[PDB]
Amino acid sequence: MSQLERNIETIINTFHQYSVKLGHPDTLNQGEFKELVRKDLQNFLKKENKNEKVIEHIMEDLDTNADKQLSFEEFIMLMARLTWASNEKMN
Amino acid sequence: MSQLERNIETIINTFHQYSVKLGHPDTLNQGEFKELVRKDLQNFLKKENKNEKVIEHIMEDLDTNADKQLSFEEFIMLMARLTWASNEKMNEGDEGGH
Amino acid sequence: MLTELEKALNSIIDVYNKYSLIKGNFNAVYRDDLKKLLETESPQYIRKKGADVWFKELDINTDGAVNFQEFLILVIKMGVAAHKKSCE
Amino acid sequence: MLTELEKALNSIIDVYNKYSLIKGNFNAVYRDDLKKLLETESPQYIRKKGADVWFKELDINTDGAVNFQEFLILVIKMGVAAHKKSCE
Ligand SMILES: [Ca+2]
Ligand SMILES: [Ca+2]
Ligand SMILES: [Ca+2]
Ligand SMILES: [Ca+2]
Ligand SMILES: [Ca+2]
Ligand SMILES: [Ca+2]
Ligand SMILES: [Ca+2]
Ligand SMILES: [Ca+2]
Ligand SMILES: [Zn+2]
Repeated sequence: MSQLERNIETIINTFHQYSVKLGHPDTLNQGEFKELVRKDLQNFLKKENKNEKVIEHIMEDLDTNADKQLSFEEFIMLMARLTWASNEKMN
Repeated sequence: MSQLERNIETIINTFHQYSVKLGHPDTLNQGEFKELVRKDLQNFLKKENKNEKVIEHIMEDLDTNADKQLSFEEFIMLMARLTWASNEKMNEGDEGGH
Repeated sequence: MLTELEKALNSIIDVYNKYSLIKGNFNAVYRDDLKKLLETESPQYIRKKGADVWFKELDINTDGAVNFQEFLILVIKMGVAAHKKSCE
Repeated sequence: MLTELEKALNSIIDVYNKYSLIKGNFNAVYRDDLKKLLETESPQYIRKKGADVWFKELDINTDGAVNFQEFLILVIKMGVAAHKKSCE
């Protein structure tokens, strides 16, 4: 596996570590998403993590089928946005 | 012509207003791009317009074939990015004194 | 007061919301909404591609909707195409 | 120190720069650079699509380059496809 593939597998496995703990094993509910953001994005979303309202805005905006759950397909949009934002910050 | 088509026509017409002035008439050189940004993006790029080196860096990033001028194809990426940025700002909200 | 160019960019946001507010998530334009968007907002040479073909092209994360960022892909393509046509 | 997930995201940036730094605009990956990227970094089922097909899909403004944002389309699509394989 290449560097890129290993990075994608890290995303997949991180998502699954939370999506499996409750309900549908392949989607994140609002509580598991908040826990993921709080622990595994504690630096990239440091400011947002202090305002639960902002985190809920992020969830709702990613939940494109409006079922109050995040699929991986919905979730990966956040991954791409935060990668872009990291690059901007480092520059 | 739809609203969206008229908006796109405005982008194209603005690009051409400045691209024709110098050099190739269908590309923006640095001076043309800076004039466009200074006048027609004076609000959306207010802070960036205060540092001519920031505007330079925006152009260099868009000039993907490194020929020191922006084609319309290169330029339209900035339009999309500024539309996104405007959307982001309308959703955060504004801030008001002594 | 904003420039004409700035108002045009703001107007593009308004166009998206006309369709994203139809139903469901307000940052989602579903397949039938996109067909309606293309029929109303885009010229024949864009519509002819087919609304299903466009939807598959634009739904880059295959979550069943076109969010605002994905819609800006359509705006980019429409712009490039309109420029090529008016500046053949 | 960054989390493993945050480090993974920063590494995706590094993968892009490995190829964007080769020549020209260092925030651009050209057609041959993309072919190299696909051959080296992506799995067989992504490579199979072909580098020219991928390049045309990713180069949304048709300027002959894949910028970082355009590269992230590939990342999204690779992630969705890899997740599907992982669940199968
Ligand atoms: Ca779950
Ligand atoms: Ca959902
Ligand atoms: Ca010129
Ligand atoms: Ca150029
Ligand atoms: Ca909607
Ligand atoms: Ca989508
Ligand atoms: Ca390069
Ligand atoms: Ca491009
Ligand atoms: Zn022209």
